[PDB]
Amino acid sequence: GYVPAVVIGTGYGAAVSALRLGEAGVQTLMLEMGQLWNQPGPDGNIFCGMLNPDKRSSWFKNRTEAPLGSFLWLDVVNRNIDPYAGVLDRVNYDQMSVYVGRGVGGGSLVNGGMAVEPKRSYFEEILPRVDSSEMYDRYFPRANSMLRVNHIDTKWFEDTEWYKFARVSREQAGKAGLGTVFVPNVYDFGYMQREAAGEVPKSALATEVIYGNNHGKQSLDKTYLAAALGTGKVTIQTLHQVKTIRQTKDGGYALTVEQKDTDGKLLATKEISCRYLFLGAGSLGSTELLVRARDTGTLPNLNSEVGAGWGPNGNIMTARANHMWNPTGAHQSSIPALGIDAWDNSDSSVFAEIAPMPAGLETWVSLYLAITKNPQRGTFVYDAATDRAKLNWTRDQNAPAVNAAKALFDRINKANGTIYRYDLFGTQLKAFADDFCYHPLGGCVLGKATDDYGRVAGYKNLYVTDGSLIPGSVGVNPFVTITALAERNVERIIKQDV
Ligand SMILES: Cc1cc2nc3c(=O)[nH]c(=O)nc-3n(C[C@H](O)[C@H](O)[C@H](O)COP(=O)(O)OP(=O)(O)OC[C@H]3O[C@@H](n4cnc5c(N)ncnc54)[C@H](O)[C@@H]3O)c2cc1C
Repeated sequence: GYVPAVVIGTGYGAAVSALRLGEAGVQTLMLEMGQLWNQPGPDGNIFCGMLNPDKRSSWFKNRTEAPLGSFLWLDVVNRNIDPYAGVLDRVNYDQMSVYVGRGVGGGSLVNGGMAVEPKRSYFEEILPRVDSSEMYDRYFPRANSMLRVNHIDTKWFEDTEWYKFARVSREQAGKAGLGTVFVPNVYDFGYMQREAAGEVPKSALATEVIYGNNHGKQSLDKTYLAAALGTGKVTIQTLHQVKTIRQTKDGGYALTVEQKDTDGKLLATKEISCRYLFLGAGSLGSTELLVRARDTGTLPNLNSEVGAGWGPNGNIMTARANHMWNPTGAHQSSIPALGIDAWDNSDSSVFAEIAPMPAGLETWVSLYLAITKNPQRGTFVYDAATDRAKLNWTRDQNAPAVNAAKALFDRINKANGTIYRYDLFGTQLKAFADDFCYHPLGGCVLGKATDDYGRVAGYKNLYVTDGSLIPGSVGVNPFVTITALAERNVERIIKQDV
């Protein structure tokens, strides 16, 4: 049937948009292809942990996988599973695997909670058409508050065994003249203290994050989406995947929407129509919908920039072997708290999170997820044969990212007389994982495929809201930027268009 506004997806862009639409009195339906994660599973928990993965860990795979970096210790817990509507989806393209959340809340379900504002001078470089004063004066603060960002207590951090891994890398980086920064988070750090004291059920301190957190983490279902539902003007339908978008003959948009069960069985195909259509299906999902619509003739006026300008936020993973006298600890909080900020906007820039490892025994490994400045971009190209977008990115396009990460970590190795690990990412000697992405950015870039507020070029009342708007790189963990940009966009769209 018809609803005034439809929002596709329930990640950051979608959640912001729906809240503000509902507050404006616009009846809004959100369509989410994954589950509402609120049913206790076979262990009494909603989500599986990293040491006990089961079908809930994976979107339609037949075997669980170890978190990247952890195969040497966590392959032993891998098991065959039924293909199921689980929470984490590794999407495999030719030479890149992109990890995304599937469920009410999108990537907020599976992410590390790290809530980081980009450097203003870098924001100004990547998005020169956007007024940066309103972003920093109004929209970043708005996002910060709504997301429930909080800050770790420094004394507790310094003292606790759960962050020894972070302190070890801080000391090692310091010998190379590199400083660290605390990383704000949406995981409740007060709750985390009480986990360590045995006062509340553990989540971060029980090797949970990437398949969800049963406690502590303020994912979007608890923040923006709960508020959106609270308006009385928003509903969310789950296990509903939008497949096609067209402009109807009488105006507005019509969607074909597949309803499935958690086993992936097709239950129904529905036609849903609306006046205002907001895409929040992510960098991958929104871009796929639009290249499909262009190339199958259902939105024939979409421009040539739809699909273009994708990058992996310069994501590279690497690891160092510590000296025997610098163990990182058997007990590592699953939520990072420290990063190495070596980002000055030059081509050598690196902002690296000091990543915990889940092994639960001493390995002497320090793990890092580097964010780099690499100008290479890929393009999503629709394949009509399979009805899927393909990502034209080649592994050699990550060479500048590897080079920047390696230059930084080489400084740390030189200062400390340490070497890389070469065995964490497969049998072949490989110190730098260069074909994964947790932070997909672009495909429907702001000002290129859209106007400066995400209005899709060629169409009225058609909006993109999410990571597909960002031109490939933000220099930091991206969700705060996506959220703040979505606050800016929806406020303007409601004022001018609704
Ligand atoms: C392992 C991991 C760790 C991360 N850690 C951090 C971190 O600590 N901090 C940070 O800033 N970022 C982090 N990120 C990145 C962050 O989670 C993403 O940048 C963010 O979630 C993107 O928001 P979005 O709104 O673009 O899309 P998403 O959050 O990906 O949401 C898109 C939603 O749309 C749904 N959907 C897609 N297609 C359709 C369709 N056709 N029909 C219906 N529904 C659809 C999806 O199922 C999903 O729920 C991490 C991500 C991962 C995977």
